[PDB]
Amino acid sequence: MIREERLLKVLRAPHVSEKASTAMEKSNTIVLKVAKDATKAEIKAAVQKLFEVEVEVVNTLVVKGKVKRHGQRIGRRSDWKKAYVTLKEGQNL
Amino acid sequence: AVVKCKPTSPGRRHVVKVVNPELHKGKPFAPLLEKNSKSGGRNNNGRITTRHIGGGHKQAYRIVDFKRNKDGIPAVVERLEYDPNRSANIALVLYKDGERRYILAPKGLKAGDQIQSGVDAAIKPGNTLPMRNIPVGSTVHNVEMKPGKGGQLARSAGTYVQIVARDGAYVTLRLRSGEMRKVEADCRATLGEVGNAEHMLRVLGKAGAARWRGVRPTVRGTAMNPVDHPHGGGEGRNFGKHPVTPWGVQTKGKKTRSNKRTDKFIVRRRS
Amino acid sequence: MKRTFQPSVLKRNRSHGFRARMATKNGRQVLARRRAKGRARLTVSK
RNA sequence: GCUCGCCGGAAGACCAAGGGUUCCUGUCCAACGUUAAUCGGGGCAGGGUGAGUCGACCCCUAAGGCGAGGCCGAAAGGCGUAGUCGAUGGGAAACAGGUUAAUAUUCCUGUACUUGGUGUUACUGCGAAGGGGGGACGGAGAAGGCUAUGUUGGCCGGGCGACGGUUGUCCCGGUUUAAGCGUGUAGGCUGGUUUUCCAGGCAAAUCCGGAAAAUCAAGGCUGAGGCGUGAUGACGAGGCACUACGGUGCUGAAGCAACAAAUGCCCUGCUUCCAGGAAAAGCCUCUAAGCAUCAGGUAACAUCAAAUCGUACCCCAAACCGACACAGGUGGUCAGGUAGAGAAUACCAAGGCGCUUGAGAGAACUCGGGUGAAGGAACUAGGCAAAAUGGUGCCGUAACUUCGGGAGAAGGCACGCUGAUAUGUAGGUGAGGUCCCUCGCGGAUGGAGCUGAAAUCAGUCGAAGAUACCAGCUGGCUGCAACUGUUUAUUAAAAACACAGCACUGUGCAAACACGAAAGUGGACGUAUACGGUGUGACGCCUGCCCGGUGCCGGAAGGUUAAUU
RNA sequence: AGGACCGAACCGACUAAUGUUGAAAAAUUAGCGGAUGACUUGUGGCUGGGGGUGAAAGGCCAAUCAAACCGGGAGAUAGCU
Ligand SMILES: [Mg+2]
Ligand SMILES: [Mg+2]
Ligand SMILES: [Mg+2]
Ligand SMILES: [Mg+2]
Ligand SMILES: [Mg+2]
Ligand SMILES: [Mg+2]
Ligand SMILES: [Mg+2]
Ligand SMILES: [Mg+2]
Ligand SMILES: [Mg+2]
Ligand SMILES: [Mg+2]
Ligand SMILES: [Mg+2]
Ligand SMILES: [Mg+2]
Ligand SMILES: [Mg+2]
Ligand SMILES: [Mg+2]
Ligand SMILES: [Mg+2]
Ligand SMILES: [Mg+2]
Ligand SMILES: [Mg+2]
Ligand SMILES: [Mg+2]
Ligand SMILES: [Mg+2]
Ligand SMILES: [Mg+2]
Ligand SMILES: [Mg+2]
Ligand SMILES: [Mg+2]
Ligand SMILES: [Mg+2]
Ligand SMILES: [Mg+2]
Ligand SMILES: [Mg+2]
Ligand SMILES: [Mg+2]
Ligand SMILES: [Mg+2]
Ligand SMILES: [Mg+2]
Ligand SMILES: [Mg+2]
Ligand SMILES: [Mg+2]
Ligand SMILES: [Mg+2]
Ligand SMILES: [Mg+2]
Ligand SMILES: [Mg+2]
Ligand SMILES: [Mg+2]
Ligand SMILES: [Mg+2]
Ligand SMILES: [Mg+2]
Ligand SMILES: [Mg+2]
Ligand SMILES: [Mg+2]
Ligand SMILES: [Mg+2]
Ligand SMILES: [Mg+2]
Ligand SMILES: [Mg+2]
Ligand SMILES: [Mg+2]
Ligand SMILES: [Mg+2]
Ligand SMILES: [Mg+2]
Ligand SMILES: [Mg+2]
Ligand SMILES: [Mg+2]
Ligand SMILES: [Mg+2]
Ligand SMILES: [Mg+2]
Ligand SMILES: [Mg+2]
Ligand SMILES: [Mg+2]
Ligand SMILES: [Mg+2]
Repeated sequence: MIREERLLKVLRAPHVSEKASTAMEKSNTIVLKVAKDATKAEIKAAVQKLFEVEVEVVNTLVVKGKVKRHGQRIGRRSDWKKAYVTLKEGQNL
Repeated sequence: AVVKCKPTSPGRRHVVKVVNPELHKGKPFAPLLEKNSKSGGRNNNGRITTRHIGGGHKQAYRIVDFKRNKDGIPAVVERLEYDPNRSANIALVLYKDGERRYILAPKGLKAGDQIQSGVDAAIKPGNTLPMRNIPVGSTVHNVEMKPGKGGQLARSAGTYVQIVARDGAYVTLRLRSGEMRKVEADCRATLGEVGNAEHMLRVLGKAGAARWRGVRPTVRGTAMNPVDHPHGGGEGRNFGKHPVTPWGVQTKGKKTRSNKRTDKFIVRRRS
Repeated sequence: MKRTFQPSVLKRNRSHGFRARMATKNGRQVLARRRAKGRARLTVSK
């Protein structure tokens, strides 16, 4: 079993965009910004516990940060991971 | 047999083939095969240490029994086979107990013949005996140098050794080179001479034929610059030198044998 | 016209990478020299 | 938006490498873009990459690397055993439809499949670091059976024509459907089963190999495609409605047959040749120690798990390698129509483009092309360049020759369209029907329909019928090199190099020889019919005299002669 | 059958013209050679500088080759400009 500390610090933020909203309306899916090293099992456990819902499956992908220039110097935003969490068609956060 | 090709192209005009109908047509005996990769004449430093080697056809190694120490059990010849790794043909033999082995095929051997090794084997082609038990004057092949080590002399197609004398613990052999040599009488030899004696009548016919055997071209020294070979240089065709190897040693007549350890056994050099 | 630089990441890492440097005394001297110079990218890995 | 032009074995569509946000949306035009720019691969902000089955990761090895001990070496280090890494190779599993501005074999719908762990039940000899099988392998060639695919017919929907005609033998469009599951076909290979014995497989083995009997002769393995199902589903021309004009929502006909047909599949097959064609695991099987009414194995069912990383976009290119938005380079896959032998070539389809300065004018001269009176190599170092020849079928073809060639020698004739032979022939394919049997994806007969050359005869048009594109100039004498090949990347492709063949010479195996302070390694898991060096250079006829000089080989009496004493 | 023949892809590079501050630090256009083999090509590997490799041209070894490149001895030496 995963300890509650890990579950408390694997979720970071809910992703907000047009694709995320469409997924919520049509596929009953929430899109989350999660820790870079969280696994699908950890994400599923954390969603089931901290939001008290039932999840079918988790899809994950790593988003690479963009190279940017801020007044003549080149930076790079950090990579982050996002999860597509499919709920069990009765929960509706 | 020896077959001259029809001159239907310039590369075929001079080809002479050696065709043996008796040889097997199928795949060889898998349990007695292993892989040998090619070297290109390179040693373990990665450097060319023998020149004119490279390419050619892929080959597999046939484990050939040179010891012939399965004593007392008769064996029967099943089939003659082509061996890529040597000029002689090999014969697959079946021992009465169910073991199969490859041996060098002697002249006259054919499928169905009986062979045997040991001190009491009959004096027949293909039978291996210690040279103590072989009559003086016999022609043998696949001769050992040290007892129990495996045959080392007269293994190529058409070659044989003649037992000339028996003096005590040693026999005196006449090797194909013409050299008279002594070996211990306890070393074994196979009666009769190696088969495929027409192997030297073949004519490759074209340059590609030699490339198929893994032989690369030879550049004459007199065709190089002086920095490459002692023979190089000249305006036009010039020699004015005593012929030497690429490393400067005289190459027409100078003797290179230097082995005081084994001179006791050489009765007479090949002359 | 085939030019001389034909990129391949595997060969680049196997020839000039950090682990190829650390495999020999002379490679480790290369790394020591570059650390002394203060290079910001020590090998081709970065 | 309409019209015009260009590519279409690519200038279209995918994958690998490589690049890394160039992808999509909004906004901006200073700089960048060889001009303007409202545009952009530019600036700025935001969005976007979803996997048990695809790839990596993972199991297994190749060349090769590293390498405990070890051997060797002033030091540094070198080699290498047991091992352990290393793909460009072997190893389980998913398809069709739909959807976003941007991802989809990943999301959704439908239908599947693989491996492993647990639990229950039933049966039960399980067990490896070991044995055996298998995996597992070349080049060429020849078919036969198929499919992808196309064409035509039928069917369904629509049409009746801007100018003579067009209710028809007329015109346009559509006519699609997977994996899986069942069937085990065309065809390929192989005799099967039982018993007994055994110097073999490091021990054992019931497994493999070998031997001997008995008996049966049909049993096993592999296998494209078709057919059924998947699928009463999906898709579907088109029609109807809203459009916030990009498109959104709602329905939905027919969905068949014949013929032609691959370079794809059966096929890792078959035939043949010599130059004789990876490894290891997964997998099947056998036992050893060991365990023993346990563990373990087999089968059914249930349940759980299948993580992590990649996934946008370019990819013959403005995004990769060339300093450039550079006429260059860059591996693999797909492969429509008409003509054609064809992946050539011409015109087109799907699809994509008009190459990021224009507008005028119509001088010399330069570049790239067209034609040319009469002449026809007079040009020039030289027919350099250009012009010319050019297809298929048939007739015909010299010296010389190594008997294969020379030879496509040279030279010549026919060639379009229409009709008939013959309402479409020879041939190919082949339905219904009939009859058999081991009732089947069967055999024999039968021939409807479909497809269909080539030839002859007659007519006919033009200056010309291989009409375009495409597509040998030919012959005579001679030097050199036998020949196919190779070479001065970037002024030399040759007569130079190589070559098959020839000779000499070294080498008896711990070979000579080469790399190496060495250990070692190559030669070679080869053994004088072998290997190294040197010269010559197919083949034919041949290869003469000189051993004084310089080398090399042999000799060992005498003279001279080192360290040493 | 064949280092057989004609001929695309593919691999080359014989002739000519153009270009020569190029579109290009070796190309383009029209022709040309091989095109089942001593063929060609992808991926990975090995050989290292008096060394490699070379069907041999002193060719090639990162646009560098009768001795690569980088750093050091090094401010070499220069009866010469
Ligand atoms: Mg899913
Ligand atoms: Mg993923
Ligand atoms: Mg040689
Ligand atoms: Mg030779
Ligand atoms: Mg020369
Ligand atoms: Mg010299
Ligand atoms: Mg001369
Ligand atoms: Mg002279
Ligand atoms: Mg066109
Ligand atoms: Mg950017
Ligand atoms: Mg864009
Ligand atoms: Mg302006
Ligand atoms: Mg501008
Ligand atoms: Mg932009
Ligand atoms: Mg290894
Ligand atoms: Mg050690
Ligand atoms: Mg080592
Ligand atoms: Mg491994
Ligand atoms: Mg691979
Ligand atoms: Mg896309
Ligand atoms: Mg079909
Ligand atoms: Mg082909
Ligand atoms: Mg994509
Ligand atoms: Mg441009
Ligand atoms: Mg370009
Ligand atoms: Mg290419
Ligand atoms: Mg074309
Ligand atoms: Mg003009
Ligand atoms: Mg002109
Ligand atoms: Mg004229
Ligand atoms: Mg005229
Ligand atoms: Mg004339
Ligand atoms: Mg003249
Ligand atoms: Mg004149
Ligand atoms: Mg000309
Ligand atoms: Mg012309
Ligand atoms: Mg002359
Ligand atoms: Mg020649
Ligand atoms: Mg040149
Ligand atoms: Mg040239
Ligand atoms: Mg040795
Ligand atoms: Mg010569
Ligand atoms: Mg040819
Ligand atoms: Mg050209
Ligand atoms: Mg030719
Ligand atoms: Mg040709
Ligand atoms: Mg020279
Ligand atoms: Mg260079
Ligand atoms: Mg020097
Ligand atoms: Mg000094
Ligand atoms: Mg100075």
